[PDB]
Amino acid sequence: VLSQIAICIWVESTAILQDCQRALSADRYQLQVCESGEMLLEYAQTHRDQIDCLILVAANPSFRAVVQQLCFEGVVVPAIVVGDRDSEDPDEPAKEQLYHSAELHLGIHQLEQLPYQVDAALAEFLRLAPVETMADHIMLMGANHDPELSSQQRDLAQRLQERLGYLGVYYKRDPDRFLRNLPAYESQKLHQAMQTSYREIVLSYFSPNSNLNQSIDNFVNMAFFADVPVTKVVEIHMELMDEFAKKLRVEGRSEDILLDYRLTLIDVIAHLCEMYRRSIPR
Amino acid sequence: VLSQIAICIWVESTAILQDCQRALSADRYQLQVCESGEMLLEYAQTHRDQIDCLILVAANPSFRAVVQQLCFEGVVVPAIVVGDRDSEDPDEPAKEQLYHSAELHLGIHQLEQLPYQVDAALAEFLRLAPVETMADHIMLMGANHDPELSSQQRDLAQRLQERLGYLGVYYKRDPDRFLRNLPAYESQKLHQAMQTSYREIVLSYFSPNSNLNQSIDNFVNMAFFADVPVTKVVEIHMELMDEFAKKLRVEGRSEDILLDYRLTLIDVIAHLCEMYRRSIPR
Ligand SMILES: CC1=C(Br)C(=O)C(C(C)C)=C(Br)C1=O
Ligand SMILES: CC1=C(Br)C(=O)C(C(C)C)=C(Br)C1=O
Ligand SMILES: CC1=C(Br)C(=O)C(C(C)C)=C(Br)C1=O
Ligand SMILES: CC1=C(Br)C(=O)C(C(C)C)=C(Br)C1=O
Repeated sequence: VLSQIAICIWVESTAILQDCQRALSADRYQLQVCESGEMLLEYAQTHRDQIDCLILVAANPSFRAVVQQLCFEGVVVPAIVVGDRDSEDPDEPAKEQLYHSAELHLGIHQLEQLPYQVDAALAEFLRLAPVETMADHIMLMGANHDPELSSQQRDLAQRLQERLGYLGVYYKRDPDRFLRNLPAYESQKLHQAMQTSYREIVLSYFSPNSNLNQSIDNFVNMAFFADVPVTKVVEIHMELMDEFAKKLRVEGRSEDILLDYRLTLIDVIAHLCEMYRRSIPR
Repeated sequence: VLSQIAICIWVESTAILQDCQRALSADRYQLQVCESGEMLLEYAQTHRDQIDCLILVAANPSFRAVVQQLCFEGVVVPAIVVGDRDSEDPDEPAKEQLYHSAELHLGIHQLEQLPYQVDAALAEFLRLAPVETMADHIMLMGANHDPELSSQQRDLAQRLQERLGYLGVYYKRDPDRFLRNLPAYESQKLHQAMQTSYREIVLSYFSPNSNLNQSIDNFVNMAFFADVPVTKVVEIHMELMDEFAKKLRVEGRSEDILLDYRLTLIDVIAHLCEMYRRSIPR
């Protein structure tokens, strides 16, 4: 029970084309090949509601022009941009947005597992819609995009979600206790608690018989239910490494040993990851 | 408008009770305090369907006897055990499970974390229900519908989810394209592609201006949508580390720089974590 995926691709290199055709050989994928920018435009504006994912070679003649016209006509669909333009090393993935904010970037040699990248493009578009097109704007603002009616993106997304989404049950984490929603006092409090917990983890990490799994669980629970960005976990790890580095300096010990706790970090993050992963329904 | 949570706390210490009341002071938490084993057993029996979470102080008189009686009378609810039995000899970290398989352990100095750990305890119960009673199994199967009448649990579960669970849309990844479900040939192809990707990540990690982000995102996309566990990513990392070690040797270079690649691992796992974190709806 998985929907067909309507893929349209603007490609003018035969090698790239065949790479795509091979990767997307599964019956699930329906491929439209466009061999020129004008032909791509002609297909898009006449098949506006029949394109699930665009695959666009960035080096193709009049790329920015074609993309800009696409954005102006309101053809903003999930997309994979292959390579870059002949000045910024064409074979390699681009370092900035060319079409829109949910686009994926692939080098010409990262195409063998295209099914998974198509999954990623679709999902990311579904997550970010309405998407900031880096070709419709443009220096104006606005509030700061629009036509307010050009949010047919929403509609597209909705359509897509009927075919590529599925409902499932999740635990109602209280958004008021999310880190990003905490007032200063609470924020500071959670910060200190998480520091204390992580310090327990570090102190007992290399000790035998210490119930490591329990301390780690204690930290990870707070990280998960307060919806803490992984970077903040990293941040805590380093604040602790600083505390210990000062303690070691003062006591005349080498701080090199701190490198070992990189293994702790991995561990913790691993756990956090698996908590999110195993929480995905079905 | 938050769902009310019924907490029953068996505590015979003013300090502990105070910490609990302070941490769970919010209006959604409805606290019932039991100040003896008798009171706990009777309340638990007459209110078996009005307890969402138990909090049990492990140091309490005749603690084991009470928990065993809790099991005998069919009371199996989400739980947090606080401190250790003190019998010999800490008041903090409990090493073994003594009520059931879904219970959480909190130190008596960690009670300020209660709202998050209560969420964790409820969720962990919902995840493992019907849970494994400690005081019932000594074999590799007590357990399942022995007794059948302990479908109470399932009912409890379904009753909790209506107040603590919600429905949301998830992108439907293809299970047949998960790493573990692929035929060994497609499995090999995918493994190889992920190894290649990761090698790019390693080679370009400490290099300036390299498109490390696209590389990492590429890899992570493959890992997420093929639903690989973190152990698999670690596996890949080590397969690449062998290779690089071999190189560093037949070049005279020092291999204490392989240490630095732990950073890489962390990075990658972090990203994967974020990708899972971003995926939770609402
Ligand atoms: C907008 C635009 C134009 Br006019 C163009 O001529 C090219 C060529 C370098 C293929 C590219 Br690459 C491009 O993006
Ligand atoms: C002690 C304490 C901690 Br530690 C804490 O993390 C919070 C909220 C940020 C959940 C609150 Br409020 C609080 O009172
Ligand atoms: C600390 C402690 C120990 Br030593 C013990 O053996 C028991 C049994 C009566 C179950 C319980 Br009751 C208890 O709480
Ligand atoms: C630790 C670990 C976890 Br957690 C896991 O979910 C799996 C497979 C089910 C993908 C595997 Br294999 C594995 O090793």
